[PDB]
Amino acid sequence: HMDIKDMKKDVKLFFFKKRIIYLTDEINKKTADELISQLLYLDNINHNDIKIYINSPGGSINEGLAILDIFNYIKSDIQTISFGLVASMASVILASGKKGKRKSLPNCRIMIHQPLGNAFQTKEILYLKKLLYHYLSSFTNQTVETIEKDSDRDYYMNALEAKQYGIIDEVIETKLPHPYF
Amino acid sequence: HMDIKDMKKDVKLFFFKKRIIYLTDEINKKTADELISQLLYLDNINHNDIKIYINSPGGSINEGLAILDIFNYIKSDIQTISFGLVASMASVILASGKKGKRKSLPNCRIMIHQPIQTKEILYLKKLLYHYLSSFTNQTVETIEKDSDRDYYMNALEAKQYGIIDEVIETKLPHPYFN
Amino acid sequence: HMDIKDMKKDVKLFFFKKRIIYLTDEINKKTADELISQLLYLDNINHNDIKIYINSPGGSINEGLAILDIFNYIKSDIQTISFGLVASMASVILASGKKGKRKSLPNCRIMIHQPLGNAFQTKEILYLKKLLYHYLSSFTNQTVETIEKDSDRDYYMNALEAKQYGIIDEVIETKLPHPYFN
Amino acid sequence: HMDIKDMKKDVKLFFFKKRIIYLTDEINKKTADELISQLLYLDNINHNDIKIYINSPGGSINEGLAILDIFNYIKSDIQTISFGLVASMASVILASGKKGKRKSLPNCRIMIHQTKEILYLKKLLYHYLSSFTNQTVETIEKDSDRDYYMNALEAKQYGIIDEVIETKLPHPYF
Amino acid sequence: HMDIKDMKKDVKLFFFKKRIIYLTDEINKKTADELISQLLYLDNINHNDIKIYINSPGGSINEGLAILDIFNYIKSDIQTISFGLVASMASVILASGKKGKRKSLPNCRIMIHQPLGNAFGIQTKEILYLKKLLYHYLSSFTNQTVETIEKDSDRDYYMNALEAKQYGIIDEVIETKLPHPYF
Amino acid sequence: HMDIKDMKKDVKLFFFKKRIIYLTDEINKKTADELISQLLYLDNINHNDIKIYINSPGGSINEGLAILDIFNYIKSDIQTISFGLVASMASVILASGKKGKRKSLPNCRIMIHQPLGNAFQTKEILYLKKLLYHYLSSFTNQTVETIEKDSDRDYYMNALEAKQYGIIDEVIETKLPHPYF
Amino acid sequence: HMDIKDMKKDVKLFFFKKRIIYLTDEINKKTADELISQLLYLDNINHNDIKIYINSPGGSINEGLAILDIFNYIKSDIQTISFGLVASMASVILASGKKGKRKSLPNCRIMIHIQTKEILYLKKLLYHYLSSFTNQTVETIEKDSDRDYYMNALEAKQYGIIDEVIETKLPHPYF
Amino acid sequence: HMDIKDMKKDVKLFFFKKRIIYLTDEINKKTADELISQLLYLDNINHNDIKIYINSPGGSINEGLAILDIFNYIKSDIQTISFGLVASMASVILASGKKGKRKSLPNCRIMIHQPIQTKEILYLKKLLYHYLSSFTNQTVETIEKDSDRDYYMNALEAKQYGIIDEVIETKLPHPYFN
Amino acid sequence: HMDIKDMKKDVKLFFFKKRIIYLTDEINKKTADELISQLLYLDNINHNDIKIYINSPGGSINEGLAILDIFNYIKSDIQTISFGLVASMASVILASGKKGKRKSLPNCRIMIHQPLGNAFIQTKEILYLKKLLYHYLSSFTNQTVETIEKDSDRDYYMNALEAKQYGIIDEVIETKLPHPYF
Amino acid sequence: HMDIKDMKKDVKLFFFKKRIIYLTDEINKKTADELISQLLYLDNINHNDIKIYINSPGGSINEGLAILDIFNYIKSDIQTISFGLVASMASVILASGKKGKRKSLPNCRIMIHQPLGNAFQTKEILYLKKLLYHYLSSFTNQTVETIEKDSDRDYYMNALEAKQYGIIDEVIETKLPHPYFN
Amino acid sequence: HMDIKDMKKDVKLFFFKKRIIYLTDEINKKTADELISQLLYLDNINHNDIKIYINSPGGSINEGLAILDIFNYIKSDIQTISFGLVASMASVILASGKKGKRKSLPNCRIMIHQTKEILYLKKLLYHYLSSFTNQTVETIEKDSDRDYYMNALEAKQYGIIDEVIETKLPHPYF
Repeated sequence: HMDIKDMKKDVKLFFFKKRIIYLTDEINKKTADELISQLLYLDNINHNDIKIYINSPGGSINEGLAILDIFNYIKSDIQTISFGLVASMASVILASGKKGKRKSLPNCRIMIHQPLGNAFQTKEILYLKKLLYHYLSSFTNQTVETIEKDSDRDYYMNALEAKQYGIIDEVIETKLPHPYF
Repeated sequence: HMDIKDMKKDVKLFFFKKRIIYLTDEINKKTADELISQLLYLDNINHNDIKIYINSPGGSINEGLAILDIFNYIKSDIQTISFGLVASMASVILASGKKGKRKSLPNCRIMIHQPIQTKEILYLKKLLYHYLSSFTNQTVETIEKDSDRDYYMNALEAKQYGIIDEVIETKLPHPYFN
Repeated sequence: HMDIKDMKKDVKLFFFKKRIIYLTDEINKKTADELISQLLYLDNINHNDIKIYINSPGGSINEGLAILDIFNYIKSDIQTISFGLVASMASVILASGKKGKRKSLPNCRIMIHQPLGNAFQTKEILYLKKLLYHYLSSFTNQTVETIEKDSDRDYYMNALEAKQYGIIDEVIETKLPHPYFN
Repeated sequence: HMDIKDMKKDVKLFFFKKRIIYLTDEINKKTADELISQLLYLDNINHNDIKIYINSPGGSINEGLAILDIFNYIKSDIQTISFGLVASMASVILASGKKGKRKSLPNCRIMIHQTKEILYLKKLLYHYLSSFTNQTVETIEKDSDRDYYMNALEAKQYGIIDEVIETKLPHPYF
Repeated sequence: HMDIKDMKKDVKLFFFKKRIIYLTDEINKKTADELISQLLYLDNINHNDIKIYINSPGGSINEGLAILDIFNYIKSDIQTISFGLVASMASVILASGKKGKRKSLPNCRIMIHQPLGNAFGIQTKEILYLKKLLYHYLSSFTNQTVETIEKDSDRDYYMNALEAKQYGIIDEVIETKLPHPYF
Repeated sequence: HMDIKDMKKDVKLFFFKKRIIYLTDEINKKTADELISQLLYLDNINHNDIKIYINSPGGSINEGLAILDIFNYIKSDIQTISFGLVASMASVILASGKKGKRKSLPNCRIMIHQPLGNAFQTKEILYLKKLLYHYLSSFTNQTVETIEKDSDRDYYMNALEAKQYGIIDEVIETKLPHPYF
Repeated sequence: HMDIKDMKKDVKLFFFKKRIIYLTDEINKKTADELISQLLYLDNINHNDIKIYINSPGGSINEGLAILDIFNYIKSDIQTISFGLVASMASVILASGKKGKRKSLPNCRIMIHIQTKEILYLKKLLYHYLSSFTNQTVETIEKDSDRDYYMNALEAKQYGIIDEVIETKLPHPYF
Repeated sequence: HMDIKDMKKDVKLFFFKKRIIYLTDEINKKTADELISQLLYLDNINHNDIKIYINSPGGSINEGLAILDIFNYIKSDIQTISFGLVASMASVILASGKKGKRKSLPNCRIMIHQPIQTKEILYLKKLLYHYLSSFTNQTVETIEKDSDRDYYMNALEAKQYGIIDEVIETKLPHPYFN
Repeated sequence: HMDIKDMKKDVKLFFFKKRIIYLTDEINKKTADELISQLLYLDNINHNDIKIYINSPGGSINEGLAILDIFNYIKSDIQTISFGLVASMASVILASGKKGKRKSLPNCRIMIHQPLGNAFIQTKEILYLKKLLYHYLSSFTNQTVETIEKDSDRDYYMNALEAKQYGIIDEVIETKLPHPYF
Repeated sequence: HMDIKDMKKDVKLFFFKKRIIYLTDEINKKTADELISQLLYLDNINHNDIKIYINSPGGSINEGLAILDIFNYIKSDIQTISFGLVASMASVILASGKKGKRKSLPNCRIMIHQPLGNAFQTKEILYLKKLLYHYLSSFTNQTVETIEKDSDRDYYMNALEAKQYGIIDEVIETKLPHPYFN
Repeated sequence: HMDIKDMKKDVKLFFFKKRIIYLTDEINKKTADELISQLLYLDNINHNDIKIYINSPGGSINEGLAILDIFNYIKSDIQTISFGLVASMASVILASGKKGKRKSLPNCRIMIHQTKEILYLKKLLYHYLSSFTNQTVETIEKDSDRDYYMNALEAKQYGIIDEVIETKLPHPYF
């Protein structure tokens, strides 16, 4: 069978019912609101693992830290899997997945900086970036100086580099080998 | 049971039925009107606690005070829980929650600073300070002073300030809290 | 029992079936038409009291006066409760509720003038404002001279001042006292 | 029982099934077409009275005359009731209602007001208003050129309506 | 019996099921396509008379001539009734109704020219060709000569119901409870 | 001779130096400002008559009354001559010319109402119109009721009707007779 | 010699000092005001003839009549010469020229074709003037004014709009 | 002599040289900057009286006060003459003219009513009332009261109010004055 | 000696005083008016040959015919020289030049149709003008009306040489650079 | 003697030749460039005092600091006089005038913060603000902590408060006393 | 005597005649063309030093290299002086000034920062900056990727300028 009346909304619903969520879009008020509702909704059903595919350029750091709070508030473990492009807050969210369950497909590009811009209060923007660096630091074991330096120079990592960095635990093996691994 | 057909509207509906509302947008005519209708509706069902998640930059003082009135017009207690960013009118609403049931997530950022006859805009601001004053046990002088200096507080600072009663514990410690 | 499939339309419908309407938007062609349809529909069901929550800056005096006509045309008595901000025709509609049944929440700000502007023919605009003052006069017992004077100076009233003015019968007391009341 | 699953569309439908229509919009191609369909539809169910609440600033004269043609094409009597503002073409339609069944709420305000074609239609429009009100074509012409609003009572005395619906609220000027 | 669920779609649907169609929009690609679909659909059910109310300023002559082709392609006869304003191809369609079954309400204004403009959309020679052809078809429907038709069109000639009948566009003017001041 | 370097500005200057001004445009702040400066400038040279051709739809009543004040403040007499279309404040200005010196070309259309609109404070708009009616009343000998009624009905007058009304003193005779005179 | 500084402003100025004006624009408030200024100015210098080339689609009827008055108010004769395209109010101005001195070039195209009661009054008035300028009946003027009719230079002469068709080194295919 | 080449710029220049300036536009950064420069320039030439024709709806309070300062910084006296419409900041400037030399044409309409940190907007308004108060000899209370009720005065009323010293006589009597 | 004050206006003025004009822009009201005033001005100085460089896509046919009228009105002969792109009315103007004095540069492109669009809508009038433009070109090139029209309908582009053989120009100006197809 | 042909440009020029400049516009690329050109030009003529009237909300701190550099680079001493409103870099430029020569008209409003917004790279914006505070600190004798605190709360000062703050040396007394001064 | 009849255009002209130019705008087609004409013009009068005040955010690399080509085509020495902000292409131009004659005001902020073509130009640009500063192409590459501003003194130590013009105002961080 395949009880589906819609080819978009019903497909996402199918995965949602299997505890699989997609964070494949810019992080903003609306996006973080939907994701938070969903996480809370699922954690209410049971405390089994939740899988979140991540392909986002990031966005608002405030919204990301809100998502990060919910991530660590619910009981269910969260395994993160990235693909496409992941940046800033999206990378920190990727890195906060349950240790050992943070993965990434081969061609994913991962970066610390924000490709959408520092804009989504001068001192507040800095405080949030510094804070973001601290969380990434605790998730990757890298020092804050390193994280900051790498963010300032717009450092782009491949899946393997992200793993060596400490952002993910393993690079998912595919039928297609990566030319530089 | 998993009686969900839509993944956005239906999820919110599910929480609404469990007396949980999300005030995660700007406060204006439309938004205030939806919340009050929802509050009055929930209070008509029964008088159990109503939970309100707050993530808002603020908005209309007039609409904010209308929400404040409805908060205190209904029988059910309202527990406020902030996350993300809460400012101006949204902070007062967070603080106006049931004493002892006002909470906040670790990384939330809370700001007082606020700012159409001129005489009215000031009367409303002075009135806001008084309410925030009785909610936090801070003098009106202090409130006004802190409101003029665009300053963000972390969750713990907001608690010490009297805006919330406790910081929700998380599996992730805050680098600046304990 | 929560038999709702929507969080907006259905909530308003739930209240509509309990004879409760929300006049919480600018008074214009579209809103006046909807409110009038609703009042006539409810008065067709039965003639029990109808409650109308009001939070509006007003708008078009013509449409406002049309609502006033339907208001006084139906058999059902009307209870008016204001919150937020109420002005111009909204205030008049508020003041037209059944005597003893006109209420207001503590923080409501009430005014006679039009905050959205006198622009929803000069002589006709004047004619409607003067007529509005007359109706408010008969609802509050204030003289038309007073009403107009207060309107021209953009006078804002708190709930208690509105009661003393004669616009409402009482200020609903809540769990939160007002800094300048009693 | 209030079996309406909507507060805007369903309320209008409830009245439509009770032969009640609302003409509270500018008179244009779309609204004329809609109204005409509705009138023709009701007249096809039976020929009982049809009530039309009017509150419109007017609009297309051509589309107004079509509505006028349909008013007098159906067998059902049409009773017009105005509230709010009624002007130009909308006033003629209010006036064209079944004699003796044209009413208005107390605070309603009523106003009467290619190149050779635009004038031909105005002239013709004056004649219709004339027969509806018993005022001479000259008086209509004159009163329409000076943009002037009438109150409900004045509209009755003019011959546009037959009666002013009384309400619990007396009009200060009547 | 009023089993209607809306005051717009369902009302038109109720008339459609009764072989009644409305041509109250401009004649363009979209509206011509719908009308044609509807005509072909009805004629597929049975071949009884199809009634079409017309209140249109016309539009595209190509789309107009297309509707005309469909008109004479189907077996069902078509009685046309005009009201409001009818022009160009709309007038021609009105005139192509079953002889003896072409009507018009009293206040309708009928003209030959295009009030929306001939550039409705410039291929000059083709525009002229489509108009001359339009004139010929109208000529064969009203018995007027192509010369008269063209002259009248070029001078933005507006006719009243009666003048339209005398011209040969409609067969009769429907009597109404309200007599026309100039009839 | 004909010392002219420009075919627009220099032509107006030529007339200005002969005490001839043109009020052939909408009456607004800028327009009234230029006209007032000019009148004051000329009255400073000498007190000989000033001729003002008027072809204006009017505009701001406030600005018109300002012009009207200056008109009656300078010592020089002002003869007004209209052509084209003259309305509202433009008509009042036309009518305030020195009695016996107010003229109009044959095809000029004259009206009291405003073809540009009452907009250029409800009670203030009425006060200004009422005031305008009073000035026109004193310039034409017509009553204020008449003026107001004629303004309300958008009354358009021909040159001869304007003279009978009392707005102008004479219709300038041209080589072309008017079909209705 | 040639003392012109630029090929636009100064060329028109040169012709202007020779009492030659170009009315090759649309007729509106600004255009009429300028033309009226220029006519009054030229007539103030002396009263010799003033030549006006016309190539205009027309425009405001009020401003057109204002020009008409100024035409008959000044003492100088005005010989109108059309070319390109002349329509409506511009055609009336063309025909309003001094009888016998109204001309047109070979290929010029000529065509006769805000309260309601006013716009009507102005058209009627326009017909009467055009009528007395062409000796055509008021009915004819109106009839032709409704059928968007274009006339060649010769037809305009026969109609009474112009007095003669300027001859040129190039014969007209239909003349 | 008639040394005029332009009919707009040159006419104003002629009056400027005769110490006559036209403040017939809105009061803003650009306008205030032109007037002050002009005033300082005229005062540098000599100290004879400077005449200023005023027809303005008002504008920036900050720029208005800057003009008020320059008015009182220069040695030359400034006589203000209003015509058309004068409101808000423009009325204060008219009233700030040299006592005894403040005039107005018959049909001029004068309005007090005025109305970007909120606290500042009020400080400026209160300050304006004081200045207008000393210029008119009206109490600050009266000024503020009349400013709240959008009310236009005629030339004579403005004189009785203390804004101007006299109404310029004209060959045309005002239907409501004598 | 070069006593110029600017590289644009004065350079054109220099040529103007030498009876040389540039018709290097779209033909419209403004352009026709300027060219016409210039032709009349030069013809007023004397009757010597007037040279006109042409590089225009054409434009309004009316304005073009007006220019053509002035061309044959003035007494001075006019020699046309084209370069770049010449189309529609611009081409006819090129062909109307003094027989034997119509020249063109090698790389010039010439067409009869309108590249800017036949819509510089009175249909019959537009067709009357197009047809009226053909005869004139016909008389200028000896080509028949059918040929001119046929070639105009198929947006036909000619090179300098083909233009001469067509009868639009008398000779192709020789240059230090030979054309790859001549 | 009034040898002026213009009422704007020439008035400013008359003052420029008397070593008086007007910094009365938002501080941006264009205005800073012009002011800098002017200062260098004047200091090239001679080294007498230069007077600068200031009425500006400030703008770009980079450009403002550039003006500050040129200010202190030239030999000529600079007298600064403020009126209207002065903020951010404008205030600093005001405070940088020759000690004892920094004046202000009575009604001037002076502030440290940027009324046009901190938006003329985060760390660089912070770096420039901190640097601005330092310069103002050395010009007023206030501590950098104080300056920043006052800036963060959008502190507005009247002329007298500005003098006591150390931004100006004296409040010019005019014919009109200030309601809250002495 | 101050014989300037304008306060903006004439002031610039006065300096131009004293061989002083201002490059205080974005580097684009128009500004490059203007500057190049000015440089070529001055070099044609004589070959004395030409001073160029620089305060620009940068711009077109192609137009920057053209200016660079012209800098080294003329015989006159070009002394560069920066103030305000100097970035990217504008920094290279500042650096390309005559060795020993490149200066900067105390508060100046200096920053170094088709598809295959855009990269080819950046690489080439790094080499030029390298020879001008004595920093290896690697250091330029690295320092340009991390968007970082230098103060006047740091710019000198980097090799972009030769000296920091001293003023009556000391810099708090020097």
